[PDB]
Amino acid sequence: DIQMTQTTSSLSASLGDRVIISCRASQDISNYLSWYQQKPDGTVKLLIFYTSKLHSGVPSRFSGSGSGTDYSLTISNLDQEDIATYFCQQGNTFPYTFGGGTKVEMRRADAAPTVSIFPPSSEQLTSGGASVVCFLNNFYPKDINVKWKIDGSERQNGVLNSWTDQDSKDSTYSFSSTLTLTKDEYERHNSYTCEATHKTSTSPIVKSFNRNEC
Amino acid sequence: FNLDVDSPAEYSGPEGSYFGFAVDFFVPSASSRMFLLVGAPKANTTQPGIVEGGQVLKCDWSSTRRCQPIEFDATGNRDYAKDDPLEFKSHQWFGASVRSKQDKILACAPLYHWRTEMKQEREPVGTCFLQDGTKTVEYAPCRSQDIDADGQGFCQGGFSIDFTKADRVLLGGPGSFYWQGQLISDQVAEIVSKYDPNVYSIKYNNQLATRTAQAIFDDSYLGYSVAVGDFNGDGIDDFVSGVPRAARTLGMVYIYDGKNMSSLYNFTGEQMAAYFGFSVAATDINGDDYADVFIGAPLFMDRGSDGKLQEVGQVSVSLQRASGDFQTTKLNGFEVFARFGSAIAPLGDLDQDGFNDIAIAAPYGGEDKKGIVYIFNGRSTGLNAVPSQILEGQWAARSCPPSFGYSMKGATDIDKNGYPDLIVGAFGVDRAILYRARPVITVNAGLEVYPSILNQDNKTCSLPGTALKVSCFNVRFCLKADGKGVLPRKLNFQVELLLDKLKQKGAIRRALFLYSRSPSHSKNMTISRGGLMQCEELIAYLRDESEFRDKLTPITIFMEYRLDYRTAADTTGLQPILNQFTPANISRQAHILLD
Amino acid sequence: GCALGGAETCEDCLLIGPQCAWCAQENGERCDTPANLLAKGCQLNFIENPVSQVEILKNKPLSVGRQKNSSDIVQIAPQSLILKLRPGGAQTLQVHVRQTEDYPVDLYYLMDLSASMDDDLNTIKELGSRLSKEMSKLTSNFRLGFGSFVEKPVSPFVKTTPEEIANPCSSIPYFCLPTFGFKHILPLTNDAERFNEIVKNQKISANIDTPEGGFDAIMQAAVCKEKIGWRNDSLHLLVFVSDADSHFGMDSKLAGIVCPNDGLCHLDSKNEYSMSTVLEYPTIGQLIDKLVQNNVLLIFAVTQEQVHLYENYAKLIPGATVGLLQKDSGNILQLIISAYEELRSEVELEVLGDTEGLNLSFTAICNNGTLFQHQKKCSHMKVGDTASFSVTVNIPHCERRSRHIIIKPVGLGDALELLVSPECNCDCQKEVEVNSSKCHHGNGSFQCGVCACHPGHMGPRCESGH
Amino acid sequence: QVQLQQSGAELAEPGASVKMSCKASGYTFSSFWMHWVKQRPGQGLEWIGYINPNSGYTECNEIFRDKATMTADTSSSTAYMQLSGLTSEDSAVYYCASFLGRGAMDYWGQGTSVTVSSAKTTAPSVYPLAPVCGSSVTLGCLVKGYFPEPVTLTWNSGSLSAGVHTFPAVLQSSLYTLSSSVTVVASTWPSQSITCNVAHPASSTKVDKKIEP
Ligand SMILES: *[C@@H]1O[C@H](CO)[C@@H](O[C@@H]2O[C@H](CO)[C@@H](O[C@@H]3O[C@H](CO[C@H]4O[C@H](CO[C@H]5O[C@H](CO)[C@@H](O)[C@H](O)[C@@H]5O)[C@@H](O)[C@H](O[C@H]5O[C@H](CO)[C@@H](O)[C@H](O)[C@@H]5O)[C@@H]4O)[C@@H](O)[C@H](O)[C@@H]3O)[C@H](O)[C@H]2NC(C)=O)[C@H](O)[C@H]1NC(C)=O
Ligand SMILES: *[C@@H]1O[C@H](CO)[C@@H](O[C@@H]2O[C@H](CO)[C@@H](O[C@@H]3O[C@H](CO[C@H]4O[C@H](CO)[C@@H](O)[C@H](O)[C@@H]4O)[C@@H](O)[C@H](O[C@H]4O[C@H](CO)[C@@H](O)[C@H](O)[C@@H]4O)[C@@H]3O)[C@H](O)[C@H]2NC(C)=O)[C@H](O)[C@H]1NC(C)=O
Ligand SMILES: *[C@@H]1O[C@H](CO)[C@@H](O[C@@H]2O[C@H](CO)[C@@H](O[C@@H]3O[C@H](CO)[C@@H](O)[C@H](O)[C@@H]3O)[C@H](O)[C@H]2NC(C)=O)[C@H](O)[C@H]1NC(C)=O
Ligand SMILES: *[C@@H]1O[C@H](CO)[C@@H](O[C@@H]2O[C@H](CO)[C@@H](O[C@@H]3O[C@H](CO)[C@@H](O)[C@H](O)[C@@H]3O)[C@H](O)[C@H]2NC(C)=O)[C@H](O)[C@H]1NC(C)=O
Ligand SMILES: O=C(O)[C@H](c1cc(F)ccc1[C@@H]1CCCCO1)N1CC[C@@H](OCCCCc2ccc3c(n2)NCCC3)C1
Ligand SMILES: *[C@@H]1O[C@H](CO)[C@@H](O)[C@H](O)[C@H]1NC(C)=O
Ligand SMILES: [Ca+2]
Ligand SMILES: [Ca+2]
Ligand SMILES: [Ca+2]
Ligand SMILES: [Ca+2]
Ligand SMILES: [Ca+2]
Ligand SMILES: [Ca+2]
Ligand SMILES: [Mg+2]
Repeated sequence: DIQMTQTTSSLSASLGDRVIISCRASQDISNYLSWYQQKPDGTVKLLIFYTSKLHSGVPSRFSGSGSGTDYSLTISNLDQEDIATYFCQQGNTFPYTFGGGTKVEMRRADAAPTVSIFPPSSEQLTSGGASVVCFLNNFYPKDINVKWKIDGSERQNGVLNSWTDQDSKDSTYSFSSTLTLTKDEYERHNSYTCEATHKTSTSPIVKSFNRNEC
Repeated sequence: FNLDVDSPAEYSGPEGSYFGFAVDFFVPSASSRMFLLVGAPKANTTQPGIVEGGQVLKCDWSSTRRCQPIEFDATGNRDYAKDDPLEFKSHQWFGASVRSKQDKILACAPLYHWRTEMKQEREPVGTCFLQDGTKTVEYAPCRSQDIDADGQGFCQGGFSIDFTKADRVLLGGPGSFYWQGQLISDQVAEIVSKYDPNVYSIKYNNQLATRTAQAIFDDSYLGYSVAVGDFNGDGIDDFVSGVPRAARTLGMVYIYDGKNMSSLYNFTGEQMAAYFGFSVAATDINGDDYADVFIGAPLFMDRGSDGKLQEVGQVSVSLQRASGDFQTTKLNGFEVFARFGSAIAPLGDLDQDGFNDIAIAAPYGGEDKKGIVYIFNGRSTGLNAVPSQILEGQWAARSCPPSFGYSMKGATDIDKNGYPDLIVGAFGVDRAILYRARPVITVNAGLEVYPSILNQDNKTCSLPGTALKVSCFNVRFCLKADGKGVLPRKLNFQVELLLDKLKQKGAIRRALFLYSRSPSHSKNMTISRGGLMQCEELIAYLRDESEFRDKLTPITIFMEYRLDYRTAADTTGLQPILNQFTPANISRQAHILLD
Repeated sequence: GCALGGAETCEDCLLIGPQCAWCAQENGERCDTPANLLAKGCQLNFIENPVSQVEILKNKPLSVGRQKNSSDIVQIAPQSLILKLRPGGAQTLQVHVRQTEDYPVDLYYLMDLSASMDDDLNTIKELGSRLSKEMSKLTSNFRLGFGSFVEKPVSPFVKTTPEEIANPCSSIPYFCLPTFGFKHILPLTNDAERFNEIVKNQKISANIDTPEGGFDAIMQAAVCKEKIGWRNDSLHLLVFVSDADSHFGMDSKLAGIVCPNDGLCHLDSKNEYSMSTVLEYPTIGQLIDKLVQNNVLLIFAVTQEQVHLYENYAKLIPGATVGLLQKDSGNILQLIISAYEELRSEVELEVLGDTEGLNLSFTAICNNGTLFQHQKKCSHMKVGDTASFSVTVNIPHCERRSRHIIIKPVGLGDALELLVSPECNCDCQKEVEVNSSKCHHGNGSFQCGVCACHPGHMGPRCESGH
Repeated sequence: QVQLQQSGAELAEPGASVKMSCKASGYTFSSFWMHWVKQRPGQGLEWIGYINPNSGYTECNEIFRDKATMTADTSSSTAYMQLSGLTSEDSAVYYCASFLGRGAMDYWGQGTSVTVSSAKTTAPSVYPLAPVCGSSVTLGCLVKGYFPEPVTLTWNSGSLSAGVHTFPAVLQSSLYTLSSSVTVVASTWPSQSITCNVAHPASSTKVDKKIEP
C-alpha cells in the first residue's frame, strides 16, 4: 500500500493568515491526490482533487500543488469557518490511503487555566465509590499536564481525563480530570490535590482540599 | 403538394463524409437570419491526430449557399498518461445526430470511445456537445462509472436526441445494459451549469433515466429513435422511443412520462424483423391539439395479389384520444426494398389548411436507388392515405447508395413566406436539399345553367345569321379566389367551357354556343385575392331535332379553370399553386323536355 | 349482362367481361352473350369472341423408378406451356410432381463458432463420416461442405483494445481466434473425411453481444454458387447451426454501417466475407429473395431457447424448417436426417416470375384422386408418389407484354415454364378497310361492323361535320 | 444538491454483526460507485472498499476482505454495509462517500457510529459538584456509569450556556462517564438556584440535581 504522511499533525494560525499543509507519499502517485476538510462535528468535505482541481462549491481560498511524491494544500486568507482537520488521500492505486491528518486551530494569547477541584458528592459515597473532579478551563495553548497527589504521592491509576474542542468565541481549550476510588480508599487519606502544569506559569497551579476539614 | 421541386436549394459536402446524415433548422433567439444545420459524421477535421472525427455545419440560406463547420471541439484526444489516450475521437461519427432549439445546438458522436480510469479499455459510451452561443459544454451522460456492457460502457449515448418544449434534453443510448438500451433526460440548465472539464462523469441533479431490467429484455435497442409529445395531458412533453428488437424482433415503441420516466403506453409490431421502431415522430395531424404517434417499420413485408411477400415497409399512425386510448392505422410502402418509413418528419402545416402534415421517406426507392420522399396531408379524420406529393432524389453515387430522404426536417418557415419548408438529407451523395413551400390559392367556382329544362319547340332566340331561330339557354360561370401569405392581389385565370361533354370521340354534341357555333368557349379572367365573385354570362342553343336522335342522355355543361403560375411570382421566385384538394372542374347538366 | 356502360367497340366489349362477344353487321349494343347474338341474327362466322386457351409445348412423362442417367429424370410435368388469357379470363392448369428415387443432395453445414459452441465442435468430430454414411442409404450423390460465422468484427459488437482484437478471449484466459464475419472453409465435396479433418482443426472465437451475424453467412452461402459449389439438379440443404438470436437489417447502424446489403457474393482470397464491416446485415426479405432465386432450402438447427424465434422466421421463408438442437449438437445428425426425410415426403408448389397483378388459386390433389385441399402442398407421401395441383390463373386487365413465369417444386430445379399472353384484341380489329364507302364516303373506317370516324366527323356512319 | 443520509448509531455485542444504510439523493445513484471509510475514535481515516451499485461488483482493502460486505438497492438509491464478526477494534464511525472519479470521493455522509460492547443499557448516576468549604464560582456535574451514549446535559434547562463546559464522554469499566462545569458570578450563587438537568433517553431517565452547599 501507499503510505501517506502529513509531517505536522497540528498547526496554529490567525485570521487572514496563509496556511500551507504538506503531504508526502511513499511512491509516485501521478497527481492523484485529494484534500478533505473534517470539522469538529464530523462533517467531511472534499476541497481539492487531482492535486490542484477545485471541487464545486469550494471557495477560491483553497488551492493545491505538487507532483511525484510531495504535495501541499494552501489556505490563503484564513477564515473562522476554516478551523478543522485536513487529510490528504492518494487515489492512484487501491487501496486508497489517507494521511494522518493536520489540525488547524486559531491562534490566541496565552491564558492561564481557571482550576477548581471537587470532592465526592454525598450521593456517590452512599452508593460506594468516590470521584474527585478537577476542572481546568479556558486555557491556551492546548498542551497541559495534570498530576493527582493525595499526600504528596502521584496516584495515576484511577484517573480519567477529557478535553474540549477549541471554543469558538475564545480560542481556548478546557480539561476535566476525575480521580475515582472506592469509598474505603477515599476515607483513608485526608488531603487531596489537583496539580496543573502549563506553559504560561513555571510554577504548577495547585488546587487542593482536606477531607476532614471544612 | 405545394413544395417547389423546380428550384430547390442544393448544398454539398466533402466526398465520403456522409454530409446530410442528419439535418435540422437553426433559428437564433434574436430573430437573426436562419440557417441549416447539416451533420457530416465521417468528415475529416483539424483536430490533432483525429481521422474522420466528423463535424456539424451551418449553412447560409441563399445569401451565399455556403456551409462552414461549427467549432464544437477543436482539440484531439485527451491523454490519461503519456502514450495512453483517455478517449478516442477518430471515427466517432460526430454529427450523426443534430438538434437545435432556439440558440441551443446539440450534436452527438455515438461512436466516441473512452478508456475509463482503471483499465485500458475502449468503450463506446458516446458523447455530445451542447452549444449556447459563446458557451459550449460536453454532455456524456453514459460516460459514467457504470462500466462495460453490463452498465453504460456501450450505451452509445446520443444515437438519438430531441428537445422538449421546456428545455429538457431527451437522449437515446441503445447499448446500455447488454443492449437493452436506455433513455436519459437532463435539463439544459443542469448540463451547462454542472459541466466541469476536470470531471469525466458529471452528477446531474433531476436526471431521469430508465433502469436496468431483467436479461430477457437484453438486445432490445431502447433509444434507437426518440420523439417528444404530451400523452397524459399535463402539458409536460413525454418521451417516445423506438425499441426495434424488442418482443423477439416484432419491435416495440415505449412511451414514458416526461416528469418521472414512468411507463405510460406501449406499441408492438405485428411482423418479425420489420424494424418496427426504426423511426418515430409525434405531431398533431388531425387538429385536436393531441399529439399523435408515428412509427416506421421499413422492412415490413406485405402480401401481394399473387400471394408473394414483398418488402415495402409500413408506417403506423396512432391518434391520441382524451380517454388515453389510441386509434391506429397502417400505411404501406409502394416500392419493394425501398424501405418506406425509414424517416418520418413532421412538416407542420405545409399547405396552411389548418391540419398538420408529415413526410415519409423511402431512401432506396426510385430509379437507380435515387430515393423518394412522400408528402402526406392531415385532416380531421386522421392522415390522408394517399400522398399529395412525391419528391424524387436526382443524384446517383458510386459506392454507398444516395439515400435521399434518410434524414429530413420540416416545420420551419425559413423564407418567412408563411409556409413551413423541408430539408432532405442524402448522405450517400454528400448532399442536403431545402424545398420551399409555395403559397396555396383556394378557388370557389360556380356554374349556373338556366333554364335547366330545354324544350326544342321553344325557339325564342335568333342567331347572328339568317338561321330562323333556335332553342337557347344561359350559362353563367363564376370564379373567386383567395390565399394566405406572400401573394399578389391579381391573378390571371384561363377558364374553359365545353357543352355536352358527355358525348365522346365520334358522338354528336347537341348544344353549341350562340356566337362561336362551337361547343367550346375559352375566356381569360383576372381575379384579385379576397375579392367578390367575378361572373360572366353567355348564351347557348340546341341543334335542330333533325341532327340528333338522342334526347334522353342529359346535356352536361363542363367548366375548367387553370392558373398561369409564372405571372403570380414573388420576390422569392416562388409561384403560388392551386389548392389541389378543391377540384378545378365543375359541371351542371341540362335536360331535353319530352312529350 | 354485357350490354352495360361502354360497350361500343370490339376491344372495349371484351374488356368488361370474360363471357362477352361482339357481333358484326346486320341483315350500338352488339356486346352480349354469344347465344344472344345468334338469337338476334348474328351468323356464326360473324360472331367475334376470343377465348382463353392453353397450348402444351413440352409434356414429357414423369420418370418412374431410379434413373441411371441424370438426364432422364422428370419430376414435374408438363415442362412448358403457353397460356393465352382473355382479359379477365381464368384458366386452370394441371401440374404433376413426383420425386425421383435417387436425387443428389448438397448439404452446406454453416455453424456458429462463438465461444458457446466449443463443446459442439468436440461432438461433431466425425459428423462428416457418420452423416454421409447415413445419406448413402438415401442418395448415391451426397456432397457436404462447411462454413463458420461469428459476428461483424467491429465496435460495439466486439471489444476493440489491442489485446481483445488479437484474442477476444484473452480476458478469460482461453485461446480464441480473432472475431470474424463468415469463413467459407470447405466447398461441397464427397470427401467426408476431409470434412472430419477441417472440423477437427476448427478453433472457437468470441464476441460480446448475444445476437450473432449468421444472416451475413446465410446470404453468402446462398449466393456464392461457384465458390460454395452448389450443383444444378440437386437438393440444396443449408444447415444453420446456432444457439443464439440473429442480427438483421439495420442492427449494423450501431457500428456505423448504413449501406444496405447488396445480395452479391463477396468472398475474398481467404474465402472470407469481405463486406462484413461495410454492408448491413441482410433483411429477411433480402434473404427470402436470394434463397428462392438460388433454390436453397434453409434448416434452422437451433437450441431450445431460440426455436420459437426461428420458427417464426421459417414461416416467412419458403421451404425453411426448424430442428431442436442440443446444447452440444449431440443430435445434429438426427435433425438433418429428419429434415431430409420430411422434404422427401412433401411436395410444395412455388410460382416465380412476373406474377405481380395476377390472381392465382391453388388446389392440391394428394394420394391419387382421393384427397382435395386448397393449398399448394401435398404431405405424407411416399417417394415415387405423384402430387397433382390445380393452378388457376387470371389476368384482371388487358396488357401488352407477355409474362414469363415458372412453376416448380420447392427445393427442386425441375421447372414448368409458363408464358402468359393476353388476348384482348378481336380478329376483325386488323381488317380496317379505311375510307370505306360505309362511313359516309370515306369519313371513317369500317372495322368490326361499326364506323370508326375520321377527325371532325361525328355520327353512327360519320355523316355530320364539325 | 447531493446528500448522503446515513442510518443511526449501531450497538452490538462481540461476535455479532451490524448492517448500516446510506441513502443517496441529488444524483443518479446507480451511475456512481459508493465508497466506505472507517474512522476510529481519536484516529485517522481508513478506506474499506467500493461498490458499483448497479452491478453489485465490489473491491475491498485486504484488511476488510472478510470483515465487511457491501450491497446496494438501486430502487431505493441506498447502499448498505454489513460488519460481521464484531470486535472492539470495529468500534468506529463509518462513512459512505460517492465517487467523483479522478481517484477522489466528492460527497460524504454524516457517518454512522458503531459501538461493540457487552454492556447492557444502564441508567446514569448524576452527582452534584459543589466547591469546598472569589468573584466567580464554578459548579459541576458527574454522570457516571451509563450506557449507551448519548446523554444530554443542561444547566437550568439551558438558561446558562455561556460559561458552561461539557466534556466528551469517556469509557470507564465498559460504561460511559461524563462531567460538566458551569461558571457564574459569585454573587449569583448560592443566592439563586443552579440545577443540573440530565436525560438518558435509552433508559427513559430524567434527573434534575440541584447544587446547594
Ligand atoms: C409520474 O407523474 C405522473 C404525472 O405527474 C403521475 O400521475 C399523477 O398521479 C397523481 C397521484 O397518483 C394524480 O393525482 C390524483 O388525481 C386523482 C384524480 O385525478 C383526475 O383529475 C386530474 C385533474 O385534472 C386537471 O389537470 C389536468 C392535467 O393533466 C387537466 O387536463 C384538467 O383539465 C384539469 O385541469 C387529472 O389530471 C387526472 O387525469 C389524469 O388521469 C386520467 C385517468 O388516468 C387521464 O384521463 C388523464 O389523461 C391524466 O393522465 C384525473 O382525471 C385524485 O383522486 C387523487 O387524489 C390524486 O390527486 C394525477 O392526476 C396523475 N397525473 C397524471 C396521470 O397525469 C404519476 O403517478 C407519477 N409516477 C410516479 C411513479 O411518481
Ligand atoms: C411496456 O413494456 C415494458 C416491457 O415489456 C414493460 O416494462 C416491464 O414491466 C415489467 C412489469 O412491471 C417489469 O418487470 C418487473 O420488474 C421488477 C423489478 O424486479 C427487481 O427484482 C428482480 C428480482 O428477480 C430483479 O431481477 C430486477 O432487476 C429488479 O431488481 C419486478 O419486481 C416486478 O415483479 C413484480 O411483478 C411480477 C409480475 O410477474 C410479479 O410476479 C412479482 O411478484 C412482482 O410483484 C416485475 O417483474 C420489467 O422490468 C419492465 N421492463 C422494462 C424494460 O422496463 C412496461 O410495463 C410496459 N408498459 C405498459 C404500460 O404496458
Ligand atoms: C479523411 O482522411 C483520411 C486520411 O487521414 C482518409 O483515409 C485514407 O484514405 C483511404 C480511405 O478512403 C485509404 O486508402 C484506401 O486504403 C484501403 C486499405 O489500405 C484500400 O482498400 C483502398 O484501395 C484505398 O487505397 C487510406 O488508407 C485512408 N487512411 C486512413 C483511414 O488512415 C479518409 O478517406 C478521409 N475521409 C474523408 C471523408 O475525407
Ligand atoms: C325558352 O328559352 C328562353 C331561354 O333562352 C327562356 O327565357 C328565359 O327564361 C329564364 C328563366 O329560366 C329567364 O331567366 C331570368 O333570370 C333571372 C333569375 O335567374 C331573372 O331575370 C328572372 O327571375 C328569370 O329567372 C331569362 O331572362 C329568359 N330569357 C333568356 C334570354 O334566357 C324561356 O323561358 C324558355 N321557355 C319558355 C316556356 O319561356
Ligand atoms: O457468444 C460469445 O462469443 C460470447 C461468449 C459465450 C460464451 F459461452 C462464453 C464466453 C463468451 C465471451 C468470451 C469473451 C468475453 C465475452 O464473453 N457471448 C456473447 C454475448 C455474451 O453473453 C451476454 C450475456 C447476457 C446476459 C446478461 C448478464 C448480465 C446482465 C444482463 N444480461 N442484462 C443487464 C445487465 C446485467 C457472451
Ligand atoms: C446449370 O449449369 C449450367 C452450367 O453448368 C448453367 O449454364 C445453367 O444456367 C444452370 N442451370 C440454371 C437453371 O441456371
Ligand atoms: Ca406529459
Ligand atoms: Ca391528434
Ligand atoms: Ca396541412
Ligand atoms: Ca416557407
Ligand atoms: Ca454448446
Ligand atoms: Ca454477437
Ligand atoms: Mg455466441
